[PDB]
Amino acid sequence: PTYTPKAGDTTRSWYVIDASDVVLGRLASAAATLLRGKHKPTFTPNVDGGDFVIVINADKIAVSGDKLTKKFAYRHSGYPGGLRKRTIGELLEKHPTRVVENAIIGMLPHNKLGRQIQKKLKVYAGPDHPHAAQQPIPFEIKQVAQ
Amino acid sequence: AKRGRKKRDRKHSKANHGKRPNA
Amino acid sequence: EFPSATAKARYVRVSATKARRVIDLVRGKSVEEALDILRWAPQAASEPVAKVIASAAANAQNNEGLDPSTLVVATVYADEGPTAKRIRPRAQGRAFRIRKRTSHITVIVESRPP
Amino acid sequence: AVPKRRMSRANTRSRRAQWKAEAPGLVTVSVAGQQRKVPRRLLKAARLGLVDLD
Amino acid sequence: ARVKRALNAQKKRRTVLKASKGYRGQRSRLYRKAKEQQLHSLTYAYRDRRARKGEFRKLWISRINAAARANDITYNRLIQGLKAAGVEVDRKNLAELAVSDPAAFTALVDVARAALPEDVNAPS
Amino acid sequence: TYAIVKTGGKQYKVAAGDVVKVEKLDSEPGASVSLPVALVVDGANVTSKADDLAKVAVTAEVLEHTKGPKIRIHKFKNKTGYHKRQGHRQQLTVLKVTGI
RNA sequence: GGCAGCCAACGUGUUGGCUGGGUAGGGGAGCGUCCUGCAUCCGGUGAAGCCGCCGAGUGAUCGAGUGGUGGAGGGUGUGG
RNA sequence: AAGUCCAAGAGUGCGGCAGUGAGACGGCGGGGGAUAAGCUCCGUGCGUCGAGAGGGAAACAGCCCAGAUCGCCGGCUAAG
RNA sequence: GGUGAAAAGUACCCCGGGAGGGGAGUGAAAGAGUACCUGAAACCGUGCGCUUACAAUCCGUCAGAGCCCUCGACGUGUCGUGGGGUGAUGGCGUGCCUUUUGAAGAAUGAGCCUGCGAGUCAGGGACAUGUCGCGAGGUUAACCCGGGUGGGGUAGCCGC
Ligand SMILES: [Mg+2]
Ligand SMILES: [Mg+2]
Ligand SMILES: [Mg+2]
Ligand SMILES: [Mg+2]
Ligand SMILES: [Mg+2]
Ligand SMILES: [Mg+2]
Ligand SMILES: [Mg+2]
Ligand SMILES: [Mg+2]
Ligand SMILES: [Mg+2]
Ligand SMILES: [Mg+2]
Ligand SMILES: [Mg+2]
Ligand SMILES: [Mg+2]
Ligand SMILES: [Mg+2]
Ligand SMILES: [Mg+2]
Ligand SMILES: [Mg+2]
Ligand SMILES: [Mg+2]
Ligand SMILES: [Mg+2]
Ligand SMILES: [Mg+2]
Ligand SMILES: [Mg+2]
Ligand SMILES: [Mg+2]
Ligand SMILES: [Mg+2]
Ligand SMILES: [Mg+2]
Ligand SMILES: [Mg+2]
Ligand SMILES: [Mg+2]
Ligand SMILES: [Mg+2]
Ligand SMILES: [Mg+2]
Ligand SMILES: [Mg+2]
Ligand SMILES: [Mg+2]
Ligand SMILES: [Mg+2]
Ligand SMILES: [Mg+2]
Ligand SMILES: [Mg+2]
Ligand SMILES: [Mg+2]
Ligand SMILES: [Mg+2]
Ligand SMILES: [Mg+2]
Ligand SMILES: [Mg+2]
Ligand SMILES: [Mg+2]
Ligand SMILES: [Mg+2]
Ligand SMILES: [Mg+2]
Ligand SMILES: [Mg+2]
Ligand SMILES: [Mg+2]
Ligand SMILES: [Mg+2]
Ligand SMILES: [Mg+2]
Ligand SMILES: [Mg+2]
Ligand SMILES: [Mg+2]
Ligand SMILES: [Mg+2]
Ligand SMILES: [Mg+2]
Ligand SMILES: [Mg+2]
Ligand SMILES: [Mg+2]
Ligand SMILES: [Mg+2]
Ligand SMILES: [Mg+2]
Ligand SMILES: [Mg+2]
Ligand SMILES: [Mg+2]
Ligand SMILES: [Mg+2]
Repeated sequence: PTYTPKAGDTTRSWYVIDASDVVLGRLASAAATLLRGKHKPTFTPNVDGGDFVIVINADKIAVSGDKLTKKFAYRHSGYPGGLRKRTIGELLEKHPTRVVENAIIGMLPHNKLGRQIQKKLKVYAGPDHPHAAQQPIPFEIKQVAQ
Repeated sequence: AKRGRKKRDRKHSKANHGKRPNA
Repeated sequence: EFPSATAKARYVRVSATKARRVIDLVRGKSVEEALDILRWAPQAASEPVAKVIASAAANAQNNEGLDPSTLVVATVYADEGPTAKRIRPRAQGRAFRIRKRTSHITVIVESRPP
Repeated sequence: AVPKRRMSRANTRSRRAQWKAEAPGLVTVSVAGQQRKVPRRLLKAARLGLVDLD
Repeated sequence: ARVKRALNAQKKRRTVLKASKGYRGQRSRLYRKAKEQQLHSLTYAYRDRRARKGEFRKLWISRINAAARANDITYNRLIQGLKAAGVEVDRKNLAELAVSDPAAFTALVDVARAALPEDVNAPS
Repeated sequence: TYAIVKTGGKQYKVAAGDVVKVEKLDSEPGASVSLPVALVVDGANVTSKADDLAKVAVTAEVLEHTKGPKIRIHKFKNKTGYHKRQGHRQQLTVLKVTGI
């Protein structure tokens, strides 16, 4: 019948994605794609069998239009009147990384498996990362023509 | 009248074709 | 398996859940350790259970004829028994029910190797 | 107030679990040349013969 | 002629209770709550028996799309070309090809691309 | 090599010796049926053209006739009093494929 | 691929064609319980009841298939 | 005059047994109201819900698609 | 209400203040011990197997990794037309009944189990429809004779 992975069937690859002058939504959508494992013919929605993704230069992300001043990130502290908002602007120089990862978390499934999947994401604001030991192969944001 | 307007207007979706119960 | 001796105490005037609360102290222990623990434990339900344990030990003394010091309280539990129902009169003509509960304490001890 | 629903077995057994006893910590004493076990609280009183070791 | 209705009454009770094993709570202990659960269980079994054929087609399509895009072709163009070529393998076995041996999948993608219009956006 | 047989409105991947539970076929057990093919893979080359796929058939032998799993249906709609019980067992044949 | 309702054809059991969501409600055909006429069969070499295992039927349900427990009565056919 | 016509499971008459006689929203034509109401009252070989499962509308009786005999780890589509 | 065929109702020994038990005996059986035939469910434990402490669960259903048990084969651990148990995880998923235009409804009812609890009967009643007997006829009521369910009984009644 239909193939389902056994215990030692999942193999993990390390991708590094450069984020310099890339659209935030495009980068995050692709990273979510190859973080969930949608690019593998052995995909199965039950199993967490994606790949590791490093995002490099999360500072240099591109946000189009006029969202660096009028787009907000809202958090609520649970206390009455405990809502705070930070623009994309402030969030890009206070601590930038979460901006990129915020987008990716919004495109992974919001279940327990999504929590397991998140752990494979490594966002770095700098141009360099500490994971050179896993030989991360560079990944290009490609579109397949039709 | 926000609730009424905003319920009454979601009939104009593409999948509802300008109609919906209770208008 | 190990050689075993049994002792049962039925219709003891102690709630089963109040007997278990001191039975859980001594399960799977040497007989002498269990008897000490029961003798210094400050809950009244120790009086029945202790006796039951001792009774079982005596059976291995006198019917299996096996060594006192190798005994371990392998299995011990407390089953419910018959309940008597009484009435406590309350305010404004109400009458509430009271349960006088009982228990059956069962012990099997084994003569395990040292 | 009055319980709205009958409470479930998992939730009943969850706090019936807290109603337990702890075994006293015993130490050894020597009375009449033979060894007995007594709480460390009653150690002295056993050592000068004021607790009845049955 | 008085009957004691207990021989007949217990039969369906045993049936439903034996069917309700594994149910968490009192849905595996009490005949009434177990019967209420059995109603939902058999309706859900009907519903999911019908939708299993769609869930598995979804899974096969997802696997085929991933393998096709590895072969640098879109899923929709791939199956359009396979329809044009007359190769008439279903998505189930097309997914077994995608997983088990990718060389035959590559060859089949080659056939699908060879049997496809020189302009897929042409007005024809 | 391995083929993909068509039978019972369904397609099954098959290699010599594989046993497959297909829909009911009119053949007493022991008899050999011949089934059409939707694809053949021999080593690294596949047969996908329609005419020469029609040139090859898969020959299998019927081992037995089987009943599928017992399916129990209890249609029910709440507050209307409507119940409807029934059951279904599907009839099947077990095929031991011999040649392709 | 399996079932069923209405109808048709040869013909006298098949095949074929159409049809088979459903409350109030109407009609048809059945499952299980007990008591009994008549007929048969089983049972201290272990009946019923209960607890299981392994199965079965389109449904109510079945198990003159099997074990454990049990200790004196039961099954089936055809009518009431 | 034809069509459907191994069906609409259609008309009409007689009889046995009924349930129903609180309807809802949406489209079109209108009265009452302020050309208000998820208001109220009528018309409609109009629809759906009632008595309707499945797909779409985020969720969402009455809107759009489509009427569930059962099974399948086949294919083509509808609204979207 | 129910020990057993019969009290043969547990001598004696041991733990315990007794209650209760453990040996030994009685008995076909003590899974029959004067709390006694069978001994279901609710409810309550103990032992083992799998699982569960970053997780928003009408508590199921469909897919499903891992572990555990079992049946075959080849062989000596890995498949198989397999079968069970438990289930990380993923999709879908608003209890039952009453009564309502419409209730998962925050409308009613229901703590749980076991036993019980609702279209029955009388009548030469009425109407209709099956079935049977006799048929331009059909049939008796009270009653009388029969240890019976059988036989007589023309008064009437319905058709004409
Ligand atoms: Mg206004
Ligand atoms: Mg309106
Ligand atoms: Mg004490
Ligand atoms: Mg008073
Ligand atoms: Mg009271
Ligand atoms: Mg379970
Ligand atoms: Mg409803
Ligand atoms: Mg209703
Ligand atoms: Mg037919
Ligand atoms: Mg019907
Ligand atoms: Mg239909
Ligand atoms: Mg019977
Ligand atoms: Mg009879
Ligand atoms: Mg006889
Ligand atoms: Mg005998
Ligand atoms: Mg009887
Ligand atoms: Mg026996
Ligand atoms: Mg028996
Ligand atoms: Mg009868
Ligand atoms: Mg016509
Ligand atoms: Mg028709
Ligand atoms: Mg009609
Ligand atoms: Mg009226
Ligand atoms: Mg009216
Ligand atoms: Mg109206
Ligand atoms: Mg209205
Ligand atoms: Mg109008
Ligand atoms: Mg008006
Ligand atoms: Mg209105
Ligand atoms: Mg209208
Ligand atoms: Mg109604
Ligand atoms: Mg619907
Ligand atoms: Mg309708
Ligand atoms: Mg329309
Ligand atoms: Mg298509
Ligand atoms: Mg379209
Ligand atoms: Mg004897
Ligand atoms: Mg016996
Ligand atoms: Mg009793
Ligand atoms: Mg008894
Ligand atoms: Mg965890
Ligand atoms: Mg949520
Ligand atoms: Mg689930
Ligand atoms: Mg859900
Ligand atoms: Mg009311
Ligand atoms: Mg109501
Ligand atoms: Mg109302
Ligand atoms: Mg309620
Ligand atoms: Mg509530
Ligand atoms: Mg009311
Ligand atoms: Mg209440
Ligand atoms: Mg009663
Ligand atoms: Mg009458």
